[PDB]
Amino acid sequence: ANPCCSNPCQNRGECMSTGFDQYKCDCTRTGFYGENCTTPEFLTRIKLLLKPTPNTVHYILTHFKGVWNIVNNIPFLRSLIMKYVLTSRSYLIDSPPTYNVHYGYKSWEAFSNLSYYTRALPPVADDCPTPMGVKGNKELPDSKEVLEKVLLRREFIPDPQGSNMMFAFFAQHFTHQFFKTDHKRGPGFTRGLGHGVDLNHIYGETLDRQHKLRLFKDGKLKYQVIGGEVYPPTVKDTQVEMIYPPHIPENLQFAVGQEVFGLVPGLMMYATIWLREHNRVCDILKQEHPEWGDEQLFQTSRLILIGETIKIVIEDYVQHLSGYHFKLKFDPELLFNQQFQYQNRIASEFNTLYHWHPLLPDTFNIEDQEYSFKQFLYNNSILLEHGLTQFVESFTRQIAGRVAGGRNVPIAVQAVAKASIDQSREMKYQSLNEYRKRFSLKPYTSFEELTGEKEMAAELKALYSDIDVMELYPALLVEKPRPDAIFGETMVELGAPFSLKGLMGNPICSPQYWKPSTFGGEVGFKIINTASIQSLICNNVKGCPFTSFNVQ
Amino acid sequence: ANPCCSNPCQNRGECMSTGFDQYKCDCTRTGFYGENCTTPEFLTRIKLLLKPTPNTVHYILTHFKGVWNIVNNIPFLRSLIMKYVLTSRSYLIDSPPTYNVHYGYKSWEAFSNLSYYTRALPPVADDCPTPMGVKGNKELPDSKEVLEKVLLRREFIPDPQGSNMMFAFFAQHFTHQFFKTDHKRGPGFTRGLGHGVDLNHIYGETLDRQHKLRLFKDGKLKYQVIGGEVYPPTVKDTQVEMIYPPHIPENLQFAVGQEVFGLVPGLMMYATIWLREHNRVCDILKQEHPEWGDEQLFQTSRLILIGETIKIVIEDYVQHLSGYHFKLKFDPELLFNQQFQYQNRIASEFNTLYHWHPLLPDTFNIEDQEYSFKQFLYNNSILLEHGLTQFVESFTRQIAGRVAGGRNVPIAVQAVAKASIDQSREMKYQSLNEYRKRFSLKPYTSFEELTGEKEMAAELKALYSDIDVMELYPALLVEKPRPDAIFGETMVELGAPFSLKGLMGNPICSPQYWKPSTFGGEVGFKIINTASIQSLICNNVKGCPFTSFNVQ
Ligand code: HEM
Ligand code: HEM
Ligand SMILES: *[C@@H]1O[C@H](CO)[C@@H](O[C@@H]2O[C@H](CO)[C@@H](O)[C@H](O)[C@H]2NC(C)=O)[C@H](O)[C@H]1NC(C)=O
Ligand SMILES: *[C@@H]1O[C@H](CO)[C@@H](O[C@@H]2O[C@H](CO)[C@@H](O)[C@H](O)[C@H]2NC(C)=O)[C@H](O)[C@H]1NC(C)=O
Ligand SMILES: CC(C)COc1c(Cl)cc2c(c1Cl)O[C@@H](C(F)(F)F)C(C(=O)O)=C2
Ligand SMILES: CC(C)COc1c(Cl)cc2c(c1Cl)O[C@@H](C(F)(F)F)C(C(=O)O)=C2
Ligand SMILES: CCCCCCCCO[C@@H]1O[C@H](CO)[C@@H](O)[C@H](O)[C@H]1O
Ligand SMILES: *[C@@H]1O[C@H](CO)[C@@H](O)[C@H](O)[C@H]1NC(C)=O
Ligand SMILES: *[C@@H]1O[C@H](CO)[C@@H](O)[C@H](O)[C@H]1NC(C)=O
Repeated sequence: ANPCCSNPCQNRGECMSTGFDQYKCDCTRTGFYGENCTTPEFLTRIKLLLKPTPNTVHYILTHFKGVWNIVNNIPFLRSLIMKYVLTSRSYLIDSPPTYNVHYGYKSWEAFSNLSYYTRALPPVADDCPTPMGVKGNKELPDSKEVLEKVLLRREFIPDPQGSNMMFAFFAQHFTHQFFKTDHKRGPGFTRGLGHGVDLNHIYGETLDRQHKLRLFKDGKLKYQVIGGEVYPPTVKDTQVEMIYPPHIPENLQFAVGQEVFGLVPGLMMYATIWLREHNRVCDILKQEHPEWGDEQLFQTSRLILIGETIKIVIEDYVQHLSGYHFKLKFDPELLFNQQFQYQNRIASEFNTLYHWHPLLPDTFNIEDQEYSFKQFLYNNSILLEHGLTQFVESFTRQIAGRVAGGRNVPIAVQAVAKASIDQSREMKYQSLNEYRKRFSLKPYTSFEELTGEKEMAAELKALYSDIDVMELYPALLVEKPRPDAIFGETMVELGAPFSLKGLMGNPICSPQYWKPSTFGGEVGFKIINTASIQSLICNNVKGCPFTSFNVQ
Repeated sequence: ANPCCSNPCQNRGECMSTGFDQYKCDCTRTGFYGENCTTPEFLTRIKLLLKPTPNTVHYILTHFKGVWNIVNNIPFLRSLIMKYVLTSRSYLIDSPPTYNVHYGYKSWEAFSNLSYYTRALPPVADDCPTPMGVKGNKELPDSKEVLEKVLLRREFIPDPQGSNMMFAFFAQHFTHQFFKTDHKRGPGFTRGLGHGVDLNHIYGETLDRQHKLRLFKDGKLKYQVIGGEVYPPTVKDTQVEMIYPPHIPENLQFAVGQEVFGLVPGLMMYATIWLREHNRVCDILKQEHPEWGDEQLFQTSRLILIGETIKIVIEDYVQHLSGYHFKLKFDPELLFNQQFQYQNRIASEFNTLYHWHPLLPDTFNIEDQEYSFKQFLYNNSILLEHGLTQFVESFTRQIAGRVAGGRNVPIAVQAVAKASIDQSREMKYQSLNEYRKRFSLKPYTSFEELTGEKEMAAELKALYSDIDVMELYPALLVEKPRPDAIFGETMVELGAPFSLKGLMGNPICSPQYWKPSTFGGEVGFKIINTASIQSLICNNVKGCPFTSFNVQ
């Protein structure tokens, strides 16, 4: 009965009920006017005629390698291009943030309460006749049916971009500092109150936890030595809370910032590497600053490791995921003459789209061995047995799975894919197509257009009946990929805005933070500005093994 | 010890030790270079020649009323001037914030921990030889001596700008939503985690307190009716905690957003007015929106009151306080094509400069009664006896004290004035002249330049010896006022940047919030954009008594 249930306002206009069964669209600064904000203003008409499609842009960015080679070596051109991607991407995000799972209208509660994930689109009102608003049936199709018919792996589909397991575990490790759903509260709530790249997954969310992880000598984090190699310390040494099944022996209960990182040896690999990187940066800072005390060594190192992280995420991780020949750049100076909000609130939909469980192989391959899921999970003896070097060498060789294209979620994790479907519904997400318009994409007109084939498309039609009723999460995993690419259109177009805002929103990117003295001088500043996935592994893993995010 | 103890880096350069006995300045984006950032850039030399002093500017803005009359009646110019004041003042504030009482260098802890007040200048480090760095004696002069010789009132000195008790109590009430020192932790800590104009003093800091204060019908706040007049509910009725001495009867224990507001009838006056205003806007929104539930009516009203609050503070309060003939304007649209961070962190120094107790008279005059402090404190009987209409009429007629100029702190509050001095020192504040530099002011070269007279200057010179050792807080209350002004230069030049950033940094001012739909349509939007202290009183106080921030 809520008259805004049909989601009638278009082009980012805001709907508001003006009576028990009438509505009004606020078209302020949409660039359109009219009842539904669909009548464009002159300048908008021109802008929309000169805007190429995302797929048009993807082609140009993934072809003409010789030209981009030249462009990449003309700094002012490279800077101009990257400046434009940063600002044009980021305008797609609401900042300061607006809606959440409980608020489909702006409120001081939705603004102020940091425990919520925010919402790119408001939730469908409780009193709407259907789950998606007014379209479709009274109930969405059975999530188990959806799961089994179009999401579950039959045969492993390797990523055509050649993403490796160093990449898969990096994505998991990196994102789990800002994806930390509070299950005590509900799926639309977070325990990552920093809402960004604060490295709480290394240092801990709270000061108490951080202080138990710290050595209070030379700015360092506690560690232990086992077989001559540096690993994180134990729960017994540090007294910090971790999630471990009851049978894990005390000596293998490792303590790190993130409480769930001891449950996957690939996560524990990165926790070790970064802890190692933190202590290494303390030694460099102490060399430069014998006057400095423990506190400042610790704090400055943390700032540097945050910079290293954003640097690597942009120039290696996103570089690889995008497939672009254009050389992406981490340079905060790009935004200083530009309008940008140095803040971020993590979006629920960003959490949802980052569920890339199809990346996971059917087995994990370290040296001679091939480990099943049951063997791999909660099992840090494997890390100790093989060591980091072999972990890196092995995971650099092992191909990850393709994410879009359908039917490639491993069964070992099928409950996690079911919960993604079920919790999107619980949180009253709007439909795939509503989210496509939200990020200026053309709605799909059929399931065949979505999938780019006929079989999964036909199964989806039998379940959903109407393309307008298709759900975001399953669409992302079933969408037609770009040519020989890991993702489809929707993943990139919603993902790129959330991601870059979170990276460039950090306070260290603000002009008052982004200078040498923030990071202990030019030596500290250089560490950020020369950081790479290769150098991270080379400085902290014995024998400086080669590494990359793609299978070589 | 620390080589940065002498504050060597000028012009906002940042100082960093580079060894036990050496420093380096980071001159990044200061407009200067050289060892101490004192060598101006070509472009910088030009601006320093063309830039007039704040006093030259103050004269212009407070004279030529005929010329201002015309400017004020030309929308585009008025807007253009107000745009410039906003942007030019806001660039004085670090945003994202930087330092706090425990961190004199940037750290994630000082960024992320919302329980600190931030700092416009870092603290003087613990190992410095003197309180101010290196200058002065090993101890600052006895605070009691400073207080007695130059701060305490002999004879009430009236504000020549004619500020009244309506103004004085608006200031206390408004500011006490964001100045809420957490004495459990210490003077450098706040309970006002919203760090701005969130109206927690009406609605409560925590969800639990808000809920106790809410009626849960039609978006309203609980109230009671005494003698046909609306007042806040009691502690007993709502179980919300208030600070009252034990002898206060239960029927006078009023429960409002801010726990300390029962301490003064003047605060409770405004608490009643604003409670009435919230419930008034609920009625307005209920009329327009019969479809709406209690949550939305409550949330939407709060966003309108925050709007009303910012409107009145700029166009009534700051207008009066500035003494300007130019007509200031609350218009978020002014910043949309400018660079501006929609966030704020409340500074310790802003709290310190806002200790305007010289405003208080020796007795509070209502109707025909002259109440002493003892009689007035924690005495809501006074409010119920006289009523709101009489309070407004009385407080409108009673003049407040001048703040700068010296010797006007009421003796009844001397322990508060001594504390401001003692806490500044505990928080390791830099000197008056450092703060002047920080805010583009010329350092004072004698106590006579500071005071504009000889007697207090000489008292001050015997106590402090060096002008460079002089403290911020006492200086503000002894400073030579502008001609017939309530304040001296330093108060305005530090206070304006902090004030306007807090106002405009609110998210309701951001592009995506500032549209009709946020406030329930044009009718609610209109409530913000026509608000005034007069209309606040007229809509909510019986008989629509005339009011103003100045004596008639
Ligand atoms: C390596 C084996 C992995 C296992 C066993 C695993 C398993 C899980 C589990 C059990 C959950 C919690 C589900 C729930 O409580 O509803 C989860 C959530 C999640 N997974 Fe994975 N996952 C793996 C790898 C990955 C990878 C490579 C990614 C790629 C980024 C990823 C992304 C996510 C995200 C973003 C969440 C939401 C977490 C939160 O919000 O707290 N996972 N996964
Ligand atoms: C009406 C009579 C007033 C009394 C009895 C009074 C008394 C006090 C006291 C006792 C404190 C210390 C609070 C504490 O340490 O917990 C204080 C602080 C303060 N006063 Fe007043 N004051 C009055 C009026 C005003 C006025 C008119 C202003 C002008 C804005 C003002 C501004 C402040 C500020 C900004 C603080 C610091 C608050 C904090 O850090 O939480 N006061 N006052
Ligand atoms: C942020 O929002 C959540 C949801 O309203 C608040 O959590 C609830 O608080 C109430 C009352 O204090 C409890 O009865 C609920 O059980 C809480 N949880 C949930 C899931 O409803 C939370 O307190 C808010 N946080 C802040 C800091 O205001
Ligand atoms: C912000 O900083 C303060 C001060 O460091 C923290 O307050 C202290 O917390 C510890 C517990 O970890 C106590 O032992 C102290 O007594 C606390 N108070 C003070 C005044 O030191 C506070 O925990 C921090 N807040 C956050 C969110 O980290
Ligand atoms: C979570 C995933 C989707 C994010 O990883 C990506 C991917 Cl896969 C693509 C782009 C992107 C990011 Cl961040 O951001 C930008 C880029 F690469 F140019 F910076 C972009 C563009 O075309 O503007 C495309
Ligand atoms: C906390 C107190 C000090 C704030 O009250 C003031 C005062 Cl007293 C003066 C100005 C000011 C504010 Cl806010 O801000 C601006 C104004 F008036 F133009 F908006 C200003 C200017 O010259 O730019 C001067
Ligand atoms: C009483 C009108 C003249 C004011 C003179 C102020 C000089 C400071 O005198 C001080 O006054 C304080 C408050 O009364 C007392 O507590 C101190 O004992 C006294 O030294
Ligand atoms: C874990 O791996 C180690 C080393 O291979 C070994 O103790 C055991 O086979 C594994 N445990 C489980 C439960 O698979
Ligand atoms: C409070 O004010 C009343 C008038 O309402 C007055 O009669 C009374 O004596 C005052 N109380 C105290 C404790 O001074």
